[PDB]
Amino acid sequence: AAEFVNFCDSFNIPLVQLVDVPGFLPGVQQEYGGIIRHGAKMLYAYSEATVPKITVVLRKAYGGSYLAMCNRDLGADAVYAWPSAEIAVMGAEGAANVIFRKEIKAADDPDAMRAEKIEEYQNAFNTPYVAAARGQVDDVIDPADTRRKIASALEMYATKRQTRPAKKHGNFPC
Amino acid sequence: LKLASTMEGRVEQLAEQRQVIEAGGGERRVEKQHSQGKQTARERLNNLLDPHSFDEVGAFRKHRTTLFGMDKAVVPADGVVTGRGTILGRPVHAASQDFTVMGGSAGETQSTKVVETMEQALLTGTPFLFFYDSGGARIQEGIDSLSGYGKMFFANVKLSGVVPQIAIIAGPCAGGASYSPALTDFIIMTKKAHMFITGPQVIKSVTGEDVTADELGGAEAHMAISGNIHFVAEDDDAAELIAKKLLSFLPQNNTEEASFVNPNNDVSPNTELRDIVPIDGKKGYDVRDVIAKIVDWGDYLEVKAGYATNLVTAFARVNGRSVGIVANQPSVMSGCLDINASDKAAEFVNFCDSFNIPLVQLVDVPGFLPGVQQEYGGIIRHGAKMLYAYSEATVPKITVVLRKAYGGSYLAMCNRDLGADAVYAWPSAEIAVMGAEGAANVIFAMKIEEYQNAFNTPYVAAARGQVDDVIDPADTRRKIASALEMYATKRQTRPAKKHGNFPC
Amino acid sequence: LASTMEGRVEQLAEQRQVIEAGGGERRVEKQHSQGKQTARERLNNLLDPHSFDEVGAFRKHRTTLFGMDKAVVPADGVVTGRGTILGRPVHAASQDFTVMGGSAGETQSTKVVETMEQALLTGTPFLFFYDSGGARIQEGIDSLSGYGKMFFANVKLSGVVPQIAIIAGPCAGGASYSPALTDFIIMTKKAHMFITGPQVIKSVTGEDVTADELGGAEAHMAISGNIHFVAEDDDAAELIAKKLLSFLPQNNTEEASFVNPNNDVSPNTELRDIVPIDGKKGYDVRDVIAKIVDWGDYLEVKAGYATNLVTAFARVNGRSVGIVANQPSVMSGCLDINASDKAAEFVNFCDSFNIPLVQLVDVPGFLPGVQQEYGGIIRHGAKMLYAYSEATVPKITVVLRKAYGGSYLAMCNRDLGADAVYAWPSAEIAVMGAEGAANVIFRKEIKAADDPDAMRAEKIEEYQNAFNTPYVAAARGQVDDVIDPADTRRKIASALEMYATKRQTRPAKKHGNFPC
Amino acid sequence: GPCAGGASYSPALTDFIIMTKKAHMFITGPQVIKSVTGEDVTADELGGAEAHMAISGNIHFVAEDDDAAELIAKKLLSFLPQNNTEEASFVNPNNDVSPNTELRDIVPIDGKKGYDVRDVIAKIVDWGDYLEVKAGYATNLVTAFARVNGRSVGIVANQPSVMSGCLDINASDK
Repeated sequence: AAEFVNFCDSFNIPLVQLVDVPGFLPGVQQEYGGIIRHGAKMLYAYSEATVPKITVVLRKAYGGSYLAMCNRDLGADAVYAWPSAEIAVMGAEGAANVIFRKEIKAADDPDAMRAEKIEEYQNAFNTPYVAAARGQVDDVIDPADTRRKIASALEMYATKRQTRPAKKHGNFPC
Repeated sequence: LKLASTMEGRVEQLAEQRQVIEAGGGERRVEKQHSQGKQTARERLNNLLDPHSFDEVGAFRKHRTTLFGMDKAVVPADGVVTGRGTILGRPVHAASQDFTVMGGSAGETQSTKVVETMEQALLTGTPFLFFYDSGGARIQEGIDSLSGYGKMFFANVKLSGVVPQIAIIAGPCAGGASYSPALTDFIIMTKKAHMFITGPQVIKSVTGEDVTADELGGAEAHMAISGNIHFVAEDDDAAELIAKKLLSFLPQNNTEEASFVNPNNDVSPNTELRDIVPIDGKKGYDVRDVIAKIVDWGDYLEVKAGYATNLVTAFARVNGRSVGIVANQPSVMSGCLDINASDKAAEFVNFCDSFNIPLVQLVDVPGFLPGVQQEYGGIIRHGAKMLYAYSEATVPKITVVLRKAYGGSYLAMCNRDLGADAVYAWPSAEIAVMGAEGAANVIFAMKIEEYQNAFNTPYVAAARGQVDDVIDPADTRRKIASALEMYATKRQTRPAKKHGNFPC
Repeated sequence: LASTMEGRVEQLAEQRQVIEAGGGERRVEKQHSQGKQTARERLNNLLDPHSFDEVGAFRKHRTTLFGMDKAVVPADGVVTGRGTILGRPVHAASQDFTVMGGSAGETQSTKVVETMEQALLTGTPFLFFYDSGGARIQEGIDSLSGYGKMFFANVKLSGVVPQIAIIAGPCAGGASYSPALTDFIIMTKKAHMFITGPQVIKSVTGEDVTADELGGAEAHMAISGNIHFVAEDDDAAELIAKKLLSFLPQNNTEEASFVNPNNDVSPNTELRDIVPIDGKKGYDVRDVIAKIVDWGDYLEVKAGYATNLVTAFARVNGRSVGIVANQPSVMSGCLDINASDKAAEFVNFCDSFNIPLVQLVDVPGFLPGVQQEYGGIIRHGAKMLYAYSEATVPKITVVLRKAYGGSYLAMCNRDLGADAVYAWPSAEIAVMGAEGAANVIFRKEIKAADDPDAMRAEKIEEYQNAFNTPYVAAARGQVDDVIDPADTRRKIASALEMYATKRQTRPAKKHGNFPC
Repeated sequence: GPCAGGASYSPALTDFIIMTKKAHMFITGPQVIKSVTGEDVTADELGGAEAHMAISGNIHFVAEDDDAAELIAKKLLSFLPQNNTEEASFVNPNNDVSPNTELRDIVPIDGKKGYDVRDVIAKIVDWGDYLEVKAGYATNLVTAFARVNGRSVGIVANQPSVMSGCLDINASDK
């Protein structure tokens, strides 16, 4: 991803992201292989890129892997969420289990409470509407309009002129 | 909070409130932090910065989140202490994550305080240092915590190559939070810290592997295996010392060359250098002994000392000037360059170039590490990083060929074609497109010697202009010193571009 | 939510329709009953059909105190996005008065700033319809910070992309500073604007004033000098916005696209008769303007403010030009504090956006008056000299008649950088009127003359002929040529054509010190 | 001395006008004004230094005479750089930034009570030294040059003791 992003940026080619990522691949070898410095390349490439960057979240958009797919914080000029978009810092189930660990354990009926808290977390953070509420996405869109949304964003950002701090070059992760 | 009734009373109330904020998560949690051999967030800043230089921003800054108990949670400084101070009189900006406050979780506002501090560093052209100590995202804040990380990552990249960024991992650094340190220039990790993208729980649940936090991402793991960090520190005290030593070699920002420090202007011959490199190619040595006799006071700060030890990268000084030394380590894997060493060198070269630090190469490389996994691991694209970094670099590049300099690995060590400004060959230098045998073997009882003398002697390299001179090893320091003096005014023009295509 | 994508898509349409309904049926009917369009109708009418691409319809405030935690505030009261106007990409914002009175929510201001930043980033104009009862008190300092961010953004965009403010409802308190920081304010007769309202003013000063008298469109136009166009209603404001925009480039890197050029520059002998030879007689300088600009078309700026000076956008051979002309039919064409501001602002704006400046000069001096001195005519008139001196666009000056002292310099003569200066045969460039001059320099001679009256007339005529004819101005090089009024359009057109490739630079500086 | 008519515009275009009490300035003089408007005003009431300072807002310093004007010019110049490429040279730096508890008492807790903001300024600037600009115009706002650790700084401060510290048209220009 990083090499492609860097190249496109070098030659003024806009970048369009289609996101459906559940996170980074769990594995001792991913960690020992330096996923930290390798994954950082995507964050660096997108953060450094100044060509128009358009992102469409199709479905899953979890943690750092969603940031790596260039969200607004990484400079995406336009971000759209399909109704199935699930941008989240963590799944509702896992989040509810931790947040309400105590409440659930001590509850007379854990199952009812847990499911209760999960749906609560789910609706509080992980729907397209919350991502839109926070401005993380420009709009929640009908999947059928995706081409138009991207096309319109590309047309408006065809005149994008973005400044970067002066430097010989940043320090691209190795 | 209701304001007091008198100004003196409000001043007392202010001091009381500030003491509360400064208490972080409380005596118990602070004692817990201490019992773990860790300093608190504020102690770290106090030990890192010059006495009383810490000017804090946002002590009273508070999260704005309200869901899932945040509305009633008291979270001092939102878990991060940020501000400006000086290190040896040099202005710097810093952040120090407070694990005692909600486990140092990345609150939205917390990340915002950090980004703001970073923007300040960028705005004023000063270094930025960050002590990381966090249990991860603040799940209670959902996507707000997530967005905070994004803003921080973008900021790390914005400051990249503009002002030095040093990360100090002194506790947990769980999850994507780790990408921030990855985006800074140097990570100093203590033996009490751990870092990873996916933790043991998820790794166990998903892959069935049950490993500990330390085995997965302890300091030793990141240094030797992962290649993620640049220094391992015994504890916070040592990390702070390293941070200061490291910073001493760096300029405040990319518009300056680092200030000279305790220059040793003596460049007289040192015959000791003639004896470190064995005339017998089969015998190795510690290239750092060569470095030690070349640099001022024999002082150097080795970067990534425990990673890809077949290649040494270290900051040192010549006549007080910071320089970056890249040297093949013949005592490890025969000094062969490999995937990991290529990354180690490239990152160092790129960084030095970004901050106007001249690069000094000590060459003794037989070639790249032969191996199927090296090819399958992409030695082609990884090794290309060295060629790219050096070819792209415009700082003075001084290369001394100590012994072996074979094929592509020699080019990767920055010869004149890659822009080295001065290249010197020791009497033991063996610059070859290929070794005497194998070359004659391929070209042709009967020829190896004929080939060896016709191409691989220091004098042939000199005859072709590939080295400027063949030198008495004892004069290495003076030749490097003189070259650095002359090229201190080097102004090399490069084609305009947003950036080149650095190999991944 | 729904189980199928189709279901979720219908759910999305339903929720969007709810957001678009704003404050609801009754509040919308109330808005309409007040002769006002809704926030969404305004964008739908300003922008090319269906071109509006909305950002943040689902954006929500994050504030929770004092009811905000439960309040449903659609789009946080501002509709923002991009669209096109005659195919030109533009960014726009439209405050929704039906949503919490269009109060300036923190998130609302952020949405506006974000849109402004997009306009800056893409180099497109930014238009904003204001309709707000004020700060969102429930959000306290968060609403306050929102305003600061907006003001900083208006300044950031200033001189980079044109900013057009359309006040189409209330715009109370400090909120008014945003429009003040844009380039042009078009205010409808339904709107009101002021820093301090009638209530506070009464409580504090005892002064009795209605909202309409204090901050209605007419008061701002004619008295305060705060706005550029008065619109009958939203439909008219929308037409004005488009008309104004048609003269402007997308940003400061371009010159405005030519529109419907009339390339004919035939003489028009009627021009010889508009300006009376009799200096004590006036005329409407717009009659001169009408005969020299393409199709007689011009859009006067601040038409109802300081009418002693006319500033208007027009075209010559299709090219946008800014015309600055003294109005002899008003206050004898004297410049004064207000006209100085009116002129300087227009000159400064045209310069920022590469619009040539054409001056039609007939000025006898500055308005005499103790309040003109006390009001600081020195520092205000200096604004014209500064704006013209700093300006680098082509500056073409035609001296129709009087051009006295500093007022003439303020109308951009050659010394202030005019690239071409033409004098009609009636031009009277003088450091001082002949009568005043002769009475001063020949005071002793006239007084000691046998016939002081004949002597004065003789000296006045001598001074007049020695310095104040267009031939002496031409003799000294102050004008390029003395021209037949009938050829004015061609002369101006030709000068604009030759100076179309003018490249002029200024000394490096953050900025000069523009007079306050 | 006199500075009659359009000549006044040159001083208006400079940065600071120091006007002696022996000088007069105006675009139109009392004569012409009397003729055209019938208004009665003396040269001194119309364009003397105090009128320009307090009414018109045209000048920055009122000087008793030439010796005083010369001292003010030197004092003013001492805070300024030679040109826009430099920061003014430091002058007699006072590096003591020890706390001064008196500052806790200058501003009344009672919002209805005013004070002279310059008492606050005097305690925070080097040696209590400051050169007030337009000292007699829009006194509801103070603008003064001073130094902190020898560095020239411009201080803008509301003056609660004048019109409750409200900003107004004139103070905004000032």
